[PDB]
Amino acid sequence: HKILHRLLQDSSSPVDLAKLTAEATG
Amino acid sequence: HKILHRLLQDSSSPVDLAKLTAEATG
Amino acid sequence: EVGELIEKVRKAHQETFPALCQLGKYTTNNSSEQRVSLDIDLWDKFSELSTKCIIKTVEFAKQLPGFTTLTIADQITLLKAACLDILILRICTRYTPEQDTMTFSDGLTLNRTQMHNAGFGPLTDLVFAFANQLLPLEMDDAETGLLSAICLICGDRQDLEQPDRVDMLQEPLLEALKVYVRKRRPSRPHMFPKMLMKITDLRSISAKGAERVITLKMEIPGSMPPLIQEMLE
Amino acid sequence: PEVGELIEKVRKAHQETFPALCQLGKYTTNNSSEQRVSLDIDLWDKFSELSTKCIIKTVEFAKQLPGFTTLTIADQITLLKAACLDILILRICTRYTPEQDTMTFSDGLTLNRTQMHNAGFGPLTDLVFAFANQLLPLEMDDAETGLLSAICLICGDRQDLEQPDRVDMLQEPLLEALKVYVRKRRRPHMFPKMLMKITDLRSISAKGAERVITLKMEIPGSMPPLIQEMLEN
Ligand SMILES: CC1(C)CCC(C)(C)c2cc(C(=O)Nc3ccc(C(=O)O)cc3)ccc21
Ligand SMILES: CC1(C)CCC(C)(C)c2cc(C(=O)Nc3ccc(C(=O)O)cc3)ccc21
Repeated sequence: HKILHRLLQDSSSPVDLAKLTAEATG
Repeated sequence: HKILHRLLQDSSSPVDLAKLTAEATG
Repeated sequence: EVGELIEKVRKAHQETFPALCQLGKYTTNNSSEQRVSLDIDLWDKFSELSTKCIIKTVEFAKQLPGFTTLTIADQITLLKAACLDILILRICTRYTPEQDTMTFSDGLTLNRTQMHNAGFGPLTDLVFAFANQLLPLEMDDAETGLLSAICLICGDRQDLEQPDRVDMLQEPLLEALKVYVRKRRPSRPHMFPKMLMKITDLRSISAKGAERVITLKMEIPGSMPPLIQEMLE
Repeated sequence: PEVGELIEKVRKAHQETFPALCQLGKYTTNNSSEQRVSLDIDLWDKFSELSTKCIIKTVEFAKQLPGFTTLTIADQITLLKAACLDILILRICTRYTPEQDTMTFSDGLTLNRTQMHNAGFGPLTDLVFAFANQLLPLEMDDAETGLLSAICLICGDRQDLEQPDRVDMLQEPLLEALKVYVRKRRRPHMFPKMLMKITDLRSISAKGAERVITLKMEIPGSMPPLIQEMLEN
């Protein structure tokens, strides 16, 4: 839904992935 | 189990089968 | 050797599961337009017909070579674990695409809504999708019997006392199906693995079937028939 | 020729998103290692955090699979949500150490059967540990684990797919690659036995979907946002 979309339609970077990981874990 | 068992140890016979079917049905 | 195994399994499936050609259809019109939690009536026939097909599944298993040489404990264990698989595979083999219906062994022909109200509930769309996924496989009696025999004689079931012997019996069945597919449909290249992938779908649906049984008990007017109750859990 | 290189792409995709038991520094904990509880909160917290991160790793793996990103966003989400538990369960089962009867997570956390139960597996524990033992005689490597992961993920039999035939056009090359790979390594009928392991997995993960609902009742707060997102109806 909201986080899986951003993980898929993602321009790669360690900074963006670090943010999505934080949202994924809560 | 109980019914299942007899179905597997069926000296097989339409009479035996009819009895197990009614028991299986209730 | 493998031709006789194919002939034995096909014979066993034909003797315990009549083809749709021989059955005269009949239709009910109640509970056919609106979805309800449970139509008591359809459930009564549905549970009765499933009890009878469970009995046919044991007759079918007893005709499979090697099955009766397993301990009775393992036969019971295999039959309980494959019960819902083979029942669902059987009814999905009797699916009429033009009508979107399924026909039982007595000729009862239900549409999607009636299948739901009879007891399927949230499994309905899963079962009808699987029945459509079977259509391109062009399955006959031999392939349906071999698929049932493979789901039943599975050495990876829990509580198996001799899993090794069960695995020994499943291997000739898988290669029988592979050989059969090569001879029947030489055009389809990868028909053998796609058939095996259908077993994965079937085992997923019937795992969700064991879940639906729990909620069905609190909705039916009474209690489950004795044989069904023994097979499940 | 495509088949020889598809194997390396899926092997490389798996190796980058799932460090093998080879390159992991094991560590253990002592709490809740003897008695079975309904849920150890401290183990559940680490287990759910580690699960969320391996879910992210699965998305990363999916994006390296040839053709997966050419599917619609809706289909990619649908496939990932439907295969998430399967790939998670398959991954942790390939990190099973038989002599210790343990499983090792990606950060090195190594838990025994009782701890796996107390972390959240509950009544699934013996099913998962039995499957990890059934994988042992297959001698799986990273190419095979990635190929079965890809095959389970790119499945056009999933519900609510927009272009299922396209998904299935992507899975057939993956099935041929595994069939060729197991013929090149070297039991003599490895290919159908590996596909049957997918049937077990899928059956286990369907029961896992039920365990998720029971877990939500027993856990203190709420499920992490990504897990709740992946596992929802
Ligand atoms: C799990 C659920 C919903 C609850 C428990 C029961 C009622 C056991 C059941 C049975 C089936 C089934 O497939 N029954 C069949 C009945 C008759 C024929 C035939 O005549 O050929 C074929 C199949 C599917 C789902 C379920
Ligand atoms: C269904 C159930 C009990 C409830 C919901 C969640 C918590 C999603 C879950 C997760 C797994 C699982 O396998 N998690 C993994 C966590 C970390 C790694 C790694 O580090 O490689 C691998 C797997 C199994 C069952 C369940």
